[PDB]
Amino acid sequence: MNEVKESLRSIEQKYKLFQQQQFTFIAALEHCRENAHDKIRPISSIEQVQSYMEHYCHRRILIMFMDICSELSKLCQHFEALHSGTPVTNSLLEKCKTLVSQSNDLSSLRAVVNHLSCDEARNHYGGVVSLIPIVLDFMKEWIAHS
Amino acid sequence: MNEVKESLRSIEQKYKLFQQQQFTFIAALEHCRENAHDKIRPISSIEQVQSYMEHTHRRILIMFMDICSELSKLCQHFEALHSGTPVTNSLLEKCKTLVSQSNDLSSLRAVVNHLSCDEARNHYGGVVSLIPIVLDFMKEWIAHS
Amino acid sequence: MRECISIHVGQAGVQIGNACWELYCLEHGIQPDGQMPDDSFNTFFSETGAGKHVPRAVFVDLEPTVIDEVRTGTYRQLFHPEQLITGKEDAANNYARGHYTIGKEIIDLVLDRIRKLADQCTGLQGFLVFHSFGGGTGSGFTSLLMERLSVDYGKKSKLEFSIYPAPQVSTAVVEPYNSILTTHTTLEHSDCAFMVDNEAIYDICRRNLDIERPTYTNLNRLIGQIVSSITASLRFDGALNVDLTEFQTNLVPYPRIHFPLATYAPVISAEKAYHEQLSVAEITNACFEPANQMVKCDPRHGKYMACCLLYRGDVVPKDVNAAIATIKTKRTIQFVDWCPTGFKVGINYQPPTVVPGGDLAKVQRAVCMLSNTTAIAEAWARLDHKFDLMYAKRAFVHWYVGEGMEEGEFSEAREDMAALEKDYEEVGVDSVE
Amino acid sequence: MREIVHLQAGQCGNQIGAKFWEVISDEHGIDPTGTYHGDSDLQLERINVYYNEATGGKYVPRAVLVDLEPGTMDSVRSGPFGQIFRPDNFVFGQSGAGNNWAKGHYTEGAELVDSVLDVVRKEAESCDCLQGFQLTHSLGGGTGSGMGTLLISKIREEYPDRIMNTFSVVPSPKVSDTVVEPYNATLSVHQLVENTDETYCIDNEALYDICFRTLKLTTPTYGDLNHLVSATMSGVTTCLRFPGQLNADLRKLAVNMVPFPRLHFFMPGFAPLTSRGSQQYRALTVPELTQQMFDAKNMMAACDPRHGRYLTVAAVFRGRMSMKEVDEQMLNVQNKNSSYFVEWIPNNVKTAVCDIPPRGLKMSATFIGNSTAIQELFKRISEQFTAMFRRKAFLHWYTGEGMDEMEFTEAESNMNDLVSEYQQ
Amino acid sequence: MREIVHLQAGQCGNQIGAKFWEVISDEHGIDPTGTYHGDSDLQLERINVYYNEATGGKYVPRAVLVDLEPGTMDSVRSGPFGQIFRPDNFVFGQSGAGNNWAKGHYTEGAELVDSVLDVVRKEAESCDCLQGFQLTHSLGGGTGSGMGTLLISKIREEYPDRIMNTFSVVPSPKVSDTVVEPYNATLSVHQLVENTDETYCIDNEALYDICFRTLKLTTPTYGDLNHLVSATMSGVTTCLRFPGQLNADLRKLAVNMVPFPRLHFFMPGFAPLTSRGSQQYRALTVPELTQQMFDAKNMMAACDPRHGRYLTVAAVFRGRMSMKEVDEQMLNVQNKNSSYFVEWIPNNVKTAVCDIPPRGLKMSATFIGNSTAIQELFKRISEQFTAMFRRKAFLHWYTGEGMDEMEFTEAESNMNDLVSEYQQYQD
Repeated sequence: MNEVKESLRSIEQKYKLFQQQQFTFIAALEHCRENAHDKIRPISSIEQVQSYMEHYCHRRILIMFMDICSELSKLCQHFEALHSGTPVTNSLLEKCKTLVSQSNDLSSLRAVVNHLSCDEARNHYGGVVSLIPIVLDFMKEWIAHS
Repeated sequence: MNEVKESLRSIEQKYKLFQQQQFTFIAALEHCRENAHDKIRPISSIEQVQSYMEHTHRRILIMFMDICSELSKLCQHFEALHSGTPVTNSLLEKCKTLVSQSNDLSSLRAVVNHLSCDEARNHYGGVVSLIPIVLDFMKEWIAHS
Repeated sequence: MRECISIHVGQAGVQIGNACWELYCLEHGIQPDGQMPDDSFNTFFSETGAGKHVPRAVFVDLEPTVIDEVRTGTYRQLFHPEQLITGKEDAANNYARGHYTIGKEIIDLVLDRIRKLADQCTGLQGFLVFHSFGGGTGSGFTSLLMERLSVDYGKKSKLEFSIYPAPQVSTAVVEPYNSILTTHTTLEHSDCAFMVDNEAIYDICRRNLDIERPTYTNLNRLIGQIVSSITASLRFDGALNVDLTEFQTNLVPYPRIHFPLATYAPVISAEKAYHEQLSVAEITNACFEPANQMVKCDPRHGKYMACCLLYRGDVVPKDVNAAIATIKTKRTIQFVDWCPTGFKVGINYQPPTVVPGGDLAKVQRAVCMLSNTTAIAEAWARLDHKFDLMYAKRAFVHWYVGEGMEEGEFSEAREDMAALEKDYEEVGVDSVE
Repeated sequence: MREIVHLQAGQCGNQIGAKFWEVISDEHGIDPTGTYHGDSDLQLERINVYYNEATGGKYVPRAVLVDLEPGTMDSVRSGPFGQIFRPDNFVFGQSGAGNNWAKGHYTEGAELVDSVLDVVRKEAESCDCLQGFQLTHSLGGGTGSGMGTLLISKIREEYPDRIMNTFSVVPSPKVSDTVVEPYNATLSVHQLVENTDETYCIDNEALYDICFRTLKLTTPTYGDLNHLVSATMSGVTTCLRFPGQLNADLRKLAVNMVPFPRLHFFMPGFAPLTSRGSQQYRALTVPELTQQMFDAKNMMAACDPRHGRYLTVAAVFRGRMSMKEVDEQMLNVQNKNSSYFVEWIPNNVKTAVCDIPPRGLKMSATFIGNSTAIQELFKRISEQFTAMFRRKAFLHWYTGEGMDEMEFTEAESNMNDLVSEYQQ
Repeated sequence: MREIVHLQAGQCGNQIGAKFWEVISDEHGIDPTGTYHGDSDLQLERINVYYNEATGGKYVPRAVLVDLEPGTMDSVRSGPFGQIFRPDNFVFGQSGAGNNWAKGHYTEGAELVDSVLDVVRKEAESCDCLQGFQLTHSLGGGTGSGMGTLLISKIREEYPDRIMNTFSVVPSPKVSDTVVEPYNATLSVHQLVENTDETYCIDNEALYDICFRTLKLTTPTYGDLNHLVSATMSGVTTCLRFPGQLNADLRKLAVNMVPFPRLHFFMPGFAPLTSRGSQQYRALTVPELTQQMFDAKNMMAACDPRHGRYLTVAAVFRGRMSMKEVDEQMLNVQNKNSSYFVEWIPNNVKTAVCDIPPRGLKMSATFIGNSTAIQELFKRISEQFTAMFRRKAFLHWYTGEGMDEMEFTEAESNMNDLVSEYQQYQD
């Protein structure tokens, strides 16, 4: 229990530093979409952000997003190892695991969104910017139930 | 599991390079059929493509044969990974049948849109459809496994 | 219908108007992303078919770092994403450069968005320009905008909220210049421009409000609950309503004398309210002490020439007119003699809303006493003296005359304010026959 | 968004500018590689004012290093951050000027002017919206006083709009490390005053003084003595790259501060300066700033503010903070020292606040203060110049170029005029 | 489908073209055995343009080697990609050039020219639809201009209306490596200007300098100094065989850059030139690629382009981009360098693009420029000629070979006329 709270607080501190650079993250994604010729579709997955970073990239802020998603995914594994859980904690953990899955569709996900234009929030980045804060809330709720 | 995914990705990369040369593959087959005096029948098997190749065009025919050989080896690697389920075993048997040297491809249709209606119906629609269909069944097999 | 547009120009506009929309969106059931989980909102909202409302706003300035955190805040999603107008290079507290060199590259697209917003909704009646006299982009850039909206839109009313430099608290040194260079344009092309300083907001946050160490967040919030109260009956029902077109015919005696104050008198801390009830007869007595007047001038040296009493909440109209007649008997509040009627009230059915996480207390009563006075006569004449001793040897003129504009406009200021100071003594005298 | 271009010229100006790019980068997070490995997102969104983006996710500073000898720069390659510079920026000569204003402005400056101004144009017009030109030099030796005077003679003509921010490490009052440095200094200011926009003045004796009295260090090294002047010049720019409640540009601090066109020489300062023992004995709030910043122990020039009157005072605060303390304290210091300030200026002091402090520090400040106490510096420099000039001593080189006798009487004539107008 | 014809004569032009066929093979993916091993099929649709198809899957070139010495030819069979070349092209004699134009052209020039032109005629009718000429000559050599201006002059009573490209390594009048070279030089321009169409002026002096600074090499040798002109001309002959977004041909170029009959002279160029030390620090994008091409120290002149305005400019891009990048980045350079483009062209630059990058890069380009600055090269060769000539030196040799002192009089007389027109329109 103490270790997973310390891990969550460490991820929250990294996420605060990432959130201060949200405009640089959006500019990084837009330049990668330009180089990919992929301006038509929303950014729908963590895997798409990774593909942009590897082939079309800004790289530092994309790495910071990927590192936070990796640490959230590892923290889900640590929650599973702590206890067999309850219907509530298991439902929260499964939501976290689904959201931090590489290929999960984020296109409809909305929490960070208020810093986007209505077009960017609806059609481009509203999903991906909403991922981390929503997963952090479910992990806090999971701890509070556990 | 990781090894067979890496093998499949390697075959997909070779197939992408082959697909860019599809017109050269068709021209290679047509010239071989002319030399064989075999313009009447569809190209119906991998063995017929091999016979044409043996008896730039040669390079693209070798690339087709190499991809079919690697797909056949990848079927053997799938069989060795687990005893499977009715679904994975049905997918694997379809792959093994399609990459068998003498299997009839004449009716096989996925690459077909780059052919004229005559070429797609009567000549090459089978052989050009082989690789992409087998790759789909192998992806589906991995996704079930 | 009953509508107006809000223009936030300058940093003293876009920061003050940053804090007004959170109350405004929490004035109603609109969750602040843009949607709503009742035709009141449409005065300051242009509703779309999707359910999203659009705030009536435009944000024009020459600095990029002040508009950008709104574009990265939580109100990038409530707002339509390209009236957040943003320049590149700065006027930076120079009057001649936000008006004649750098602001002129962005003007023609501002008025385009003005025409775009005005021609969607039919019943325009006023404008809410948020600015100040304290900088360059809030002062000189606006001094062209107030003469665009007047000659081109005819006789539409237009209202401003501009802060005023205090005699002791002023951040910039050139602030004696760009105030008096702004006022050559104000009297001829406006109807009202209310006054406040920054110092007297702090004292009410110390004395009547308990919470010490005031940032700009709590200081903005006090003007946020005042411009809500001017527009309180446009969007809501009332026992006695006030619109906005009549404010220009009964608060304004003379063709130059249109500079009144405001007094949100029930301002009270959460525990200070628990040891003193807020009944209406002691509500209206909180307007008239010199401690709660929002400008640092003494009301006991001047004559009032009008008043207004905008109430809200659980106000029966029987306590108000009884409490009207008691203040007439007093001698410490004196009126000029060519206004025997004096007064004006408005009552409404809605309680004022305190901001959650905020520093006021929940009530069911309020007063916003907007009135004019003779007391601003001395506040004008002191800043003519600060203008004089800097122009006595032409101190900061090399950031102005080098921008291609004559010294002679500094001479027209002394033609302006001296000819606009004798009026407070000419027609501010006794009854002469 | 509004980029300013940074130069270092001459070994005095090169060395103090050599330290900037390690401190400014750790105010943003750029590693010794050149990559970004920060923690927060706000420390990239205005990165382009000192940077050019490059492929691969690497940034690069915009230092245009210029000298006349190859000895100075080969240490700068070998320094800690010598691998994050664009190698075409290092431009240098082969034959030494050697502490001469004649060589730095006429002899060896007439040849390598064009191979450097082309690199000036190659960085200037290729970036979007320029805002300034930070040049680090002094009046001490012959290169950095002679080559920087020749360099800015064109920068104000092909680029006559932008703000020229020249810097100066003015010679020490007691002695300095040259024997002809009055000639190196009074020739520099002959063309500085009419042509630049605003100049900083740095004193090198007061570099040493404020590390022993206030920081109590036993080993004052030039690696540490430039770390303090890097903290001030990175402060005037802390609102271009960070937000705040009331933010300050460079010109916004120039149009307010400068009263008259020809009087643009400043005096830096810096509030949190705590000894290694006194760390645990000092509180961090605003009354520990206005006393520690406004005192003569913290100013950086050979002036006597008790003998003079401040024209204007600037004070850029930093850290998220509550600013009635900034208002009401600097009301009081205005109202206490009524004879320390001039009287025809009604209100004197300009406040500015940031929101992100120096790394690991709770809060800080930065002082830039105009004074009418620096005329005796220009009196004593132009007095000891006239001690050397009266017997025509050390005219062995300047006569040899063919420069007339009329050249060196004009710099003394116009340094009578400036010191007659600080009295004004 | 538009096949094209390559020849060479001289020392350098017989070896620069021996660096061409290495470059085009790697663009196409051709092994030293003649077997094709390229990756993409988008090139194989147009493999016929330069290479002749050969039976069995091999592919064969069509260039013609002709010179009077065996040695420089025998270097090519010693070369890396000199093994795919066709064996009956190698027509080699026995005699010595002596760096003499008198023996490359008039004395010995009657014999082997009739024996090599009919092998061109044995390849001209063989192709489907012919396009043009690549004769690769040193200007003013013994086998350089002795066989250069002769060979294409006798063509023109067969092909009057056909395009022609030549890679003329210009003498660069600062210093020269032959004492008789201005005598060899001014007779080339005597017979070309009424006949020649597009010459590529190649300075070795400029390419000694740009391999020194904008490449920063340590030992630039002729095995790589020929490369930077070898890869330049492949961009011109790429839009013939590769699809693009606004594609181009060589006759599309000739309408664009020959306003008067006399003014048709070119400066080549290649866009992404950056040293190995500062590649990772740099980002390869369009608004910085455009700055390399238009640097005045980048194009291959031994002259400054400040005095010389530009008639008409062409630039062939490669790789995938957008075009209002290029359409604006055209329009910008007229606005600021308005005294560097003449007023009497409405659209001063032809802009052409393509779709496929070179190997090892994501995108590239190629600069092709035409000036009013080359007349300082054209005056000074005559200036180092007329200093050698007014003293009546070296006349009895050419008189013994047939060439009088009468012939040398019209050369400066016509270059009085030709070099006037770069100067006349400076107002």
